[PDB]
Amino acid sequence: LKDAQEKLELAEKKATDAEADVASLNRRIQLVEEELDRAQERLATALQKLE
Amino acid sequence: LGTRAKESLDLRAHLKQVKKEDIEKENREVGDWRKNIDALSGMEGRKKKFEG
Repeated sequence: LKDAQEKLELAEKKATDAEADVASLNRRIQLVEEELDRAQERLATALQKLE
Repeated sequence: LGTRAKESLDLRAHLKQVKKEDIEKENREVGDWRKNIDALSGMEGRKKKFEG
C-alpha cells in the first residue's frame, strides 16, 4: 500500500537514525570506558599516596 | 637523695611498662580491608528483578 509504503520507508529511516544514535552511544561507551580505566589507575595512585 | 629518686623511677617504670608493652598486644587494626575494584567486570545483570 502507498501509505504503508511511506510508513515502512519512514520506519526504516527511523531505524537508521536510531543507528546513528547507536554510533554516538558507542562513542560515549568507548570514551567512558577510557574514563573508567583512568579512574581505576588514578584511584590506585591516590590510595598509594595515602599510604 | 638517690633513694627518693629511685622510688619515683621504680614507681613510674611499672606504669610505663603497662602503658607501652601492652600496646604490643595488637597493632594491626590500622590495616584496612580489601576494598576491591570491579574494572567493568561486574556488569552482568539486567533490569529483571530488583526487590531481591
